[PDB]
Amino acid sequence: SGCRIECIFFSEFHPTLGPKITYQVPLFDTVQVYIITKPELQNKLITVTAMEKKLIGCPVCIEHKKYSRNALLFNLGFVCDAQAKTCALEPIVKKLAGYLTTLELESSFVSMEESKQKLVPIMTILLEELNASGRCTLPIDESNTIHLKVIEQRPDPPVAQEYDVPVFTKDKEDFFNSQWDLTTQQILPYIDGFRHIQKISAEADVELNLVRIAIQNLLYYGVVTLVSILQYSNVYCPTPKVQDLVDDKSLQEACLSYVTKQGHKRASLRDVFQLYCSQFGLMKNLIRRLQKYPYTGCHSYDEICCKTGMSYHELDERLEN
Amino acid sequence: IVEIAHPNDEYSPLLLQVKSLKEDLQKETISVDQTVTQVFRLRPYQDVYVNVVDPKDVTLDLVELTFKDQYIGRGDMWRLKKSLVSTCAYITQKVEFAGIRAQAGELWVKNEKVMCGYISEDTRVVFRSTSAMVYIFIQMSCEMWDFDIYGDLYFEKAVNGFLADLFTKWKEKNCSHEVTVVLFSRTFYDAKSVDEFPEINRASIRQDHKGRFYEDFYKVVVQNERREEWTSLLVTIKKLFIQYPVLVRLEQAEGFPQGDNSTSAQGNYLEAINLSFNVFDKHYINRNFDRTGQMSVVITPGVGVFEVDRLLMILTKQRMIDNGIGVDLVCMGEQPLHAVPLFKLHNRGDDYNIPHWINHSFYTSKSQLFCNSFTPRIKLAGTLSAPPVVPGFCCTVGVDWKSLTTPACLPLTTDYFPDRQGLQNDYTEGCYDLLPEADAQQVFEEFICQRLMQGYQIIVQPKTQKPNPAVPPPLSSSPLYSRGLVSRNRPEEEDQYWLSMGRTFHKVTLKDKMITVTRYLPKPRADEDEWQLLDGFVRFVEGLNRIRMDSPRKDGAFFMEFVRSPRTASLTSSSTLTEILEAMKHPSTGVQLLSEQKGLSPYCFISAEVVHWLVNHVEGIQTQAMAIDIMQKMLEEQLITHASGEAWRTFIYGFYFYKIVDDFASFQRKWFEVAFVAEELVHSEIPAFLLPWLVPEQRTVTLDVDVNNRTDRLEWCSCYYHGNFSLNAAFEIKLHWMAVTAAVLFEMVQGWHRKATSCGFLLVPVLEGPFALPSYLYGDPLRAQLFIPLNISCETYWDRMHLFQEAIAHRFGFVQDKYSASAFNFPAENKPQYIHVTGTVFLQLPRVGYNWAYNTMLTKTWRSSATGDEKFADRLLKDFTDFCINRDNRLVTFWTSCLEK
Amino acid sequence: DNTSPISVILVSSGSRGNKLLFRYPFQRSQEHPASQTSKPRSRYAASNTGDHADEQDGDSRFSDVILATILATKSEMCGQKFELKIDNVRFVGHPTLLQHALGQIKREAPTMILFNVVFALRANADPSVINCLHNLSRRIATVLQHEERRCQYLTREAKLILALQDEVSAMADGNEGPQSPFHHILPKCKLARDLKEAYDSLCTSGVVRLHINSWLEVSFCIPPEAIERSLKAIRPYHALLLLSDEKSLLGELPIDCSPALVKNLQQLAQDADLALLQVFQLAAHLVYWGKAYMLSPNASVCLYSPLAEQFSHQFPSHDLPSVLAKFSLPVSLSEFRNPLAPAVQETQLIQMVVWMLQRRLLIQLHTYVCLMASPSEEEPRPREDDVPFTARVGGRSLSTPNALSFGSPTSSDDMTLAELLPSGDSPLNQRMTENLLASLSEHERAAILSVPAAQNPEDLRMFARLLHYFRGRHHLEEIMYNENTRRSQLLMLFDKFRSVLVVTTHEDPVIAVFQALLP
Repeated sequence: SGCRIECIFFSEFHPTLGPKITYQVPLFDTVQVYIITKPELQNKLITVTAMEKKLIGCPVCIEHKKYSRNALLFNLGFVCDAQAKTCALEPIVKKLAGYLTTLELESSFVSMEESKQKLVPIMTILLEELNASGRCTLPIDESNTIHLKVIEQRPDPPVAQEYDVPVFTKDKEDFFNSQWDLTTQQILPYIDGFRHIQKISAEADVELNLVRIAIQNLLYYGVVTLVSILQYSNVYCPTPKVQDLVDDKSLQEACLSYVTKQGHKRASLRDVFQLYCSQFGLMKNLIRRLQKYPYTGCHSYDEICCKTGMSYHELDERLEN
Repeated sequence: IVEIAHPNDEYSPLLLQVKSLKEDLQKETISVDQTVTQVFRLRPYQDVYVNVVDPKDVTLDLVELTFKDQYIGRGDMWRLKKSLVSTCAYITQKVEFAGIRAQAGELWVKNEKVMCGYISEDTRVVFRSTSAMVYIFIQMSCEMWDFDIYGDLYFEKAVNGFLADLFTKWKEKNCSHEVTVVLFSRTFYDAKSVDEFPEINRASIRQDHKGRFYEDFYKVVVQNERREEWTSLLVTIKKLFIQYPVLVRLEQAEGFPQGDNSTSAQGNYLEAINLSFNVFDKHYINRNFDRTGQMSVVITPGVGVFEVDRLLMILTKQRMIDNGIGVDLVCMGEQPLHAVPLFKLHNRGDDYNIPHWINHSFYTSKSQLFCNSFTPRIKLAGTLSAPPVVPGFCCTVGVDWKSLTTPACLPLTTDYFPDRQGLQNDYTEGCYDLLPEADAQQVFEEFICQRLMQGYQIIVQPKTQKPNPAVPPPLSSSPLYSRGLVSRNRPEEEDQYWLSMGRTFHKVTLKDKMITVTRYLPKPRADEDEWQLLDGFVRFVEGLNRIRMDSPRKDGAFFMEFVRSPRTASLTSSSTLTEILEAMKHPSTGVQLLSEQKGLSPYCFISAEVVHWLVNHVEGIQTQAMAIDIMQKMLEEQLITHASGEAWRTFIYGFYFYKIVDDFASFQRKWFEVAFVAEELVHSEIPAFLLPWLVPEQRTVTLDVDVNNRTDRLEWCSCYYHGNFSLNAAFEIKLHWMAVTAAVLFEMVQGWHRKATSCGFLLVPVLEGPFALPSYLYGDPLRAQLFIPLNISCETYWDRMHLFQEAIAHRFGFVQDKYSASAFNFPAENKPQYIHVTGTVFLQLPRVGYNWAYNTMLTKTWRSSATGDEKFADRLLKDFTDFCINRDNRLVTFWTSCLEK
Repeated sequence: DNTSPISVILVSSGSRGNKLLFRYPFQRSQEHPASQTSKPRSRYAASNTGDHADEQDGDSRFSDVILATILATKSEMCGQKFELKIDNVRFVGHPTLLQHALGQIKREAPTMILFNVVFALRANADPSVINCLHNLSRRIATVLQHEERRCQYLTREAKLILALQDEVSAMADGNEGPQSPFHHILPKCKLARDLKEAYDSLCTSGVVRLHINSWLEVSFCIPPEAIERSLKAIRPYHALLLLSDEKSLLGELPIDCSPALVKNLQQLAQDADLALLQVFQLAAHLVYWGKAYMLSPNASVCLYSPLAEQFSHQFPSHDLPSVLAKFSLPVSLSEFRNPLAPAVQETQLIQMVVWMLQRRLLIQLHTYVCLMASPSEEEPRPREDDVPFTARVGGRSLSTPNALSFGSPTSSDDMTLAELLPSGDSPLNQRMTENLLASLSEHERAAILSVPAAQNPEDLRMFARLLHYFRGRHHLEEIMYNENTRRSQLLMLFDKFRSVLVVTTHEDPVIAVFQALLP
């Protein structure tokens, strides 16, 4: 799950019959919570999100104001626990504030208590459906069907160079062919081809900064970079094996268990480890091709994934070299 | 000619003006009093000994101005420039030439925006309107219902954000427009079911085996209306977006449906731009008096990719080079990494295509977080070949707000080279010598003879909008149709076109054509004015130039005595056959006879006044025989072959002479309008909104339309006025012209209305769309044809039921809103059409009932306590539906009050 | 960026009655800036008995932030306060009070306050940076009985923030015995990134607060033979001085630390290099192999049963000290822990025995880098000659692209250009000689301490650029740069290409390059 919520509440600085009134859907935010957060809920700085700490976690809050005759000022609040990430709720709260604002501006909704009473099962449905699938398609009025979706907000990307080699970790067939951008459809038949100035001028026929920012967005979703597979060692060969030369190094560095100079001892030290903890492919000249030119099933996933479900070996070669 | 500037020391601004020939400084002034309240205050006297005289050989290469609530033509822009050759230009200047107006703005010189400067003969000009006509379309695809970046939906992003921002900027800059808002989409598998046959097209790839049956759905909101304080349209569009997919889904064919296609799966985009062109091409048929600019905004939530057939693409190219209207924006955000307006050739490596004739822009909301990805994703459960899409520099493109809030008129004077010699084949020249003869219209013979206004060479319009089936979801136009096959046939092959004309005195013009660029050549009236006007009505269509107690006005007297004929409605020994002495001594008392003087009419007396006199003194229906006895000697008109003049309520305008004149054919782009005259009663118009709740046919007058003393040109309009009697029926005047300045004809019609309201009865311009579909010479693709069934629930009986249709028509007359039979002027008058009194409502009378539509040509003026206020038209709609469908006892009492007699 | 734009103090409801801002314009304890001057309460302020600031710069809304946090700061209960307000602002303040009715659990007037010192950033910090600002404000607001108006320690930390991006460390870094890395990894978050309290609680093993700080003191108001055995090779007596200066006196440390601090010149040069930019090497074993004298049967048992269950009974059940007992128990302990450090610690003759038996039987060797010791610590494994050395992370200047003769890009023997015995891995003195030749004396250590910005070019290649730009096949290019060192034309032929760095190319310059090479 993205984030964990537990309680939603409504509040208002209402006139002299009740100074600060609330509606609640459940934590039970008692007298202490409302005393300890009551100065927060009145400000000339409005239509702005603010979240604060508290004993039970973090409340998030937003306000707005209308009906200056016997002035109207109220507040939505949304309270969760602190010690997690809890940073994917904020445009949803600002969007609900916009929903309530436009609903009041064109229907004159909350001028009477009965509308606010009708507004309570709305809170129940939203409090359940945010935790259900994070999306809400609920018609509250004849002119407002509220639409809500939770974004996981995958974090910040690195910088991509152009001497790089990318590998798509997942498989290609998990997606619609019709549903990509067209530059990505012009590159995606050739991704497992290794280096980048090969791939652009070999099939992409695109511009360098364009494909560099496009692959940076791919890294922002689902691809992992590494360095090229120019054959440095040659004497790694003479221990017998089954087909762990071209694919294995890209896989192992995508699993991030070497230093960059794979050299002439790293691979054999890891190879004998994999061997006991279990003709030519033209072994010279993959590099004269390195410019623009005008078991029986393949085994580089099976044993490594059957390991990778565990973690003792991931200790044993995550303190690698 | 001398040139002054006048700031002081240390200042920020610079102020410069001109007047005539300071050399010795002694006689001078501040040239403008209220330039104080224009710009900057100090006391306006003659002497401060500050003011520096300047040579100022420094120019201002581009100037701009705006118009507000006014119609002109670009020939009037040309003469504005010609009177604007050698003069000053300060910011926010109101200026006037020849009766018409302008307000200055946006004057650049090469890097900088300069507040005050001078313009002479080699700059360039840009004319923009804030009084224009805007057609905004909203595409709806399968991605309007999808979430996006920052967490939002494309619908409320697009509508709420973009339309709210644009309407706030319109309200700030205080413009005025005629809007149309069309919502549209497509559906798939609408194959076969009766009453829904005429609406299906077939998508068809010429080798890969896919051809399916599809349809495009339209729905208009507010049709053609100017109104202040918009943005309630946002609320209506929200409600229609909620009720929209059932309005798409549970209709015509409940087999297997698939609505709301993607933009890249299929698409009806370019077709909608094509029908916007097939509205704007017939803009000349009901010309406005206050609106100039034309703007087609298409909003897509797509990406910039569309796929389309080559044929209609080439067709839209050859139609868009004519006039430039189309502007696209995408409310998706996320500008993608390729040449972003582009087309896949949906033909009959796939073939790629880019347009250069379209202004793209992209929206972005107000939220600021960084790595905005340029990609979608969806999880599954389970012989040139020189352009690709990429190598262009598509970095960042904004909104271009100035090209959105001030629509610009067409380019006047652009750059291309002549057609010297060699391969260029066809040539035609015309020399035109006229004669001293003034017993004006002779320019029309060379006008028809030279080009015939793209006469035999054509502009190519094979878009045949024949069918429109509509649904009774809400009152405006909801058609859902197929737009007819393209009747394409290709024009001219392997040939250019060049013309020339000449007046052998001093004037030559040269004329290149695949686009109409002109090369003018210069060396009782003066011939250069006729030459300039000839260049003007070569421009009018398409005109790219190359660069380096009375008042005896004619119609008004007949109009005011025609007013007098209902103003009073609501002797010696007699029977003597001589009657000569009264026939010349009417004026003994104060008898109104205009027997003094006028041009072309020395001895003025009209026969209706004579009938007034000898019905005050002699009897009434024996009048015509003794009037024949009078007419056997004396005369008023030319030669009789008629009755004794014409006795009661009969209509003769000016121009006594027509016998002892050339015409306008219907295929050389005539500007024409229609005005109608209707009878009002105001003491029921107040309870209309108040608390009570429930002998040839034509005659053609080539009027010289001026109340001024110009000595500039000649300027005339051909009225075709129809009328004969007008007891209580409507009275129509066709207005045709292809001639000189518009706003003077506007103020003549303004004087006609302002004389029609007080001292008489009422005048309103009427849209000449009768109840007529597209694929006509008239017609619009946005007219709903609102049917209303006449429920009943009880020889030659069809005439009888037509009569009682007329009887309930004029009874609906009698309640609040009277009727008039608009027996229109082009012949044979197919179905009875009725205009209602002083309002915006029209009927025709043909299974069950009869059909109804609107006037859009009212435009917040033409106003007394009668007109306007669109809710009145809605009230008449609901009132006739209540009086029509056998409601509670109303048609019951109608049957009793009919059968009582 | 790990910055902090705003530090600030305010006033609404200070717990007092006289000599302050309540009735006159602003004035407080030992300070009178009366009659509503330019309001010193925020960061950028030159301070004296009279003080003046600027109020100009916050990139956003300004005074609504100030005049809202005046009361958004305050509460009744004490503790932490984190406030992520909108899109790009986080407020970080953990204040307290001290009000008492003469109970004492100096002072001049009852100048008591619900004080509100707080400093912020924008939305993109790091978690240890967050908790370090937490304990930073915590050590700021202890008691502060230098009871004045003095905000210069606040500006001292403010300039510490803007000037420095990695705050506290040491010139004096020490050792690593057998237990200190996991001894360090027990707390890992106590106080202020501090090797000082780290060594103190390691050595004397008692939590005493001779109050350790960054630069400014705040207030609330044995000779060991294991350690000296781990530091008879490297640097004992500065650490003994540190022991004396944390068991005797406080407030006088950095003026007493830094003044106390062919073969020998390269030795101190490479030890300064290891004090800055060089990494270590170690090794270990594993006893794991599983498929279908003492080679087979114990391995078969290992295939069906973990060894410490079965075989650890038989070595006391038959009373056997020998080579096979050394096969059993120290192999078991080194497999429990896996550096070579216990194999060099626990030795009688085991030193030449562990690698002997390790290469004897078919338990698998591996060589690798020191056990989890990040460069956020001092050092592993004090210096002896029996061990190799490399370097991995450190940024560096350029050798090939700007047309030089002694070419050194990054390849095997990374800088690829008793008589130098002790290290089998030569890139240590490759990197040092490629910094500077070892005959220069002051410039040697000056370049060791001025490779910050590295003689003022800065990095643009790590050898992939060559084959990236042009038609350089790898063995062809080693054919070039194993003999490019001897005439300028052999380097010039591939480095002349500023005539295509006028660029106008947009695909590749390779055709003009291989044409214009040869004659």
